[PDB]
Amino acid sequence: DFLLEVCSRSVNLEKASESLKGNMAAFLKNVCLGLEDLQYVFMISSHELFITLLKDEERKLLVDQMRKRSPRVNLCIKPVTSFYPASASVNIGQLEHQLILSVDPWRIRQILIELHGMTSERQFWTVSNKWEVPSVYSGVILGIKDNLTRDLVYILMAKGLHCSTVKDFSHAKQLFAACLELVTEFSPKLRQVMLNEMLLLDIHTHEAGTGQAGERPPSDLISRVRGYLEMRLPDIPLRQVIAEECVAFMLNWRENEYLTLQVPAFLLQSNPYVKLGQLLAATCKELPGPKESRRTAKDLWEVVVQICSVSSRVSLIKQRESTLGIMYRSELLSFIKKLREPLVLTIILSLFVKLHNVRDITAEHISIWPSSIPNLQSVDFEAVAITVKELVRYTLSINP
Amino acid sequence: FLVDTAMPDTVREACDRLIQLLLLHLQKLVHHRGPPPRLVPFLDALKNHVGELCGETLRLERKRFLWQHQLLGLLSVYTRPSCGPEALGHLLSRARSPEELSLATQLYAGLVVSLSGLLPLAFRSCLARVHAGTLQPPFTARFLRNLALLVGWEQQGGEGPAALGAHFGESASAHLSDLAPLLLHPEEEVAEAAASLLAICPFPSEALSPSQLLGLVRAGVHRFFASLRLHGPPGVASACQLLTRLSQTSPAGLKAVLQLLVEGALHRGNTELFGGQVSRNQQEVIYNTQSLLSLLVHCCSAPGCGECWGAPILSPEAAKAVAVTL
Repeated sequence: DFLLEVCSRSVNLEKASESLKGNMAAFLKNVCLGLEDLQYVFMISSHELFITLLKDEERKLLVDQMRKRSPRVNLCIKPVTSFYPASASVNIGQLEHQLILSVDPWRIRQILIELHGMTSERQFWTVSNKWEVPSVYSGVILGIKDNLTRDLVYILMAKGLHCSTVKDFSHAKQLFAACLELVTEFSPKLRQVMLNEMLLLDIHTHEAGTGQAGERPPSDLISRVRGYLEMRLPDIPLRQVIAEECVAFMLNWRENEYLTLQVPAFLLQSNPYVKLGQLLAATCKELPGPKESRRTAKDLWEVVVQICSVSSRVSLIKQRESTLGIMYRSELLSFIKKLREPLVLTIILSLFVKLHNVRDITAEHISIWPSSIPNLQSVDFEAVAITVKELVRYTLSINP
Repeated sequence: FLVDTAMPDTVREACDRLIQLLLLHLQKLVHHRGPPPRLVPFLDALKNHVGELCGETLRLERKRFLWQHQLLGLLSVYTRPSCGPEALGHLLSRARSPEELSLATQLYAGLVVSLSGLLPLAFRSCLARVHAGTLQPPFTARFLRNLALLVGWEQQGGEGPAALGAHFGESASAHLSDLAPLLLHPEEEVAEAAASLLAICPFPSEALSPSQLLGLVRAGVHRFFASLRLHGPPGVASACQLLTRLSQTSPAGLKAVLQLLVEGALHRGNTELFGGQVSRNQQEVIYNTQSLLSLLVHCCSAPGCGECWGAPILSPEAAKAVAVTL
């Protein structure tokens, strides 16, 4: 308004000739053109001087072309539905279609209750094959005596996992919490399955939204991961991917003291993933030391080389079996592909570059791995070339 | 024929009941027995016509469009190559109004409960068609501006994008390299559509590759300079926003954009816009120079009430780089 008052007090209209009128109009137009907030465009737009100089038809084109600079958009997000309930069958089908489109757990529970009431014994978990469940958990999820409870638990599981897939973790959290609170009454094994599923979903959520900018977890996710890594519970069915992401997160945030010292002894014998996490943590914490680092770099070397070895034409990629390693080659590649930490990534690149140098390529801490290897014939140099190519592509994806 | 004969009123109602019960039955089939998949010969003759199918649904008539849309949802859920991305790409690159484009959001909302990764494949597929001779330029422009509307609508987060939950911005960001050559594409409408997508489309979360960063920067300055040569100060904001967004990326990108903007300003091209020697109106020269110098000040000035009249401090290093380039 100081600009516009100065403009008005200095223009001296009806005697300013055409040149000054045009130049003042241009200045006002182009001081609108750069305005980031349209309300200010509105300021000069309402001003009497603005209306006075230019014309009665370019002001409208100006205001509309500044409105389309940041247009407001309204769109229908709700799915189409040809709902119109005459017969029992049409009612059943329309309600099952809604069951498909429903993602809030309470609406699903309502539609499942009404369908089980209207029908006699038909299950409604199978009204869509696109609903998936891990096979280690299908057997337990089908052991509930109540049909409606089993159906609701299944549909909640499937919708929560598929939501976790599409990175819409709010819905997954809601659905999973509903299932967990519903299953606390009758089945402790299903409660433990739900606990692990919440743990994995929270880890995924943190690393998707809560991280991505370098903020510490609230330290209870770390405690939950720690408790999950020390269950010692044989009856509970487990997914190895939950443990894999536990170790991947745990090694993402440099907490190498626990994996090096506080890890239970039996876990290293049991889970190869925890063992690899410990080895990377130990070989990353000792980088300052020329000699102390070698004590862990040595077993990291041997573990990785027999990982890429072939026991007995045979190829590691073509067969994927006959390997001496405790960990699969593609599983090792995936486990690495959940690491975004730069120090561990460069350690791993030096590990596979030195391995690809024997039969050069230089990758930072390249003098830390030993040179002489046992069973040089057993390792697959073509497999290591493939693994190093994929590994370097992933590393140039994380930090381009 | 059936849809034409659902719109003798008794025969109309007969066809209407037929198509509704047929949709109920197909929906039971495509989604059941959760074992080899069932076969629906009816749908298996439709995958060749899914694109044609989309066209009918995009006519947005009174009642046929609803049936066709549920048909597309069912077909997509059925087809093992998951034709859902193909349907979404057709809806995106064919819609012409916000209401038609609402169909694509409706379709994805119906899909995301059964299908996953449809935005990456839809774009990975749409931009793949783009890098070829198909998808005549108006169609690609329609796809690009519908994507621009999608990312803008998602950015102004309310209840809509909160519930749809697409991540349009990310799933268009991972294709910034594929969008970049289009800013050199000859026909102006595709170029501006790509630029206006880019200005608002977020850069990848990790970083921009030096090849990506530099190609984006060159494309942005070319758009900015060409945007200006044809539109002038009003029509460059897109590029400018992008350039400014590029110039705050990192000191490498800042120095690259400042050096390339200063060099392109002083090349034998982009010199007659600023009174360069080898008659032109002066007024346009002052205001072209206004846009270029405002961009430079935006790129140069430090981002981020500091009193009501104060002004942001120009950084020393940006002016140092402008100095050495000069």
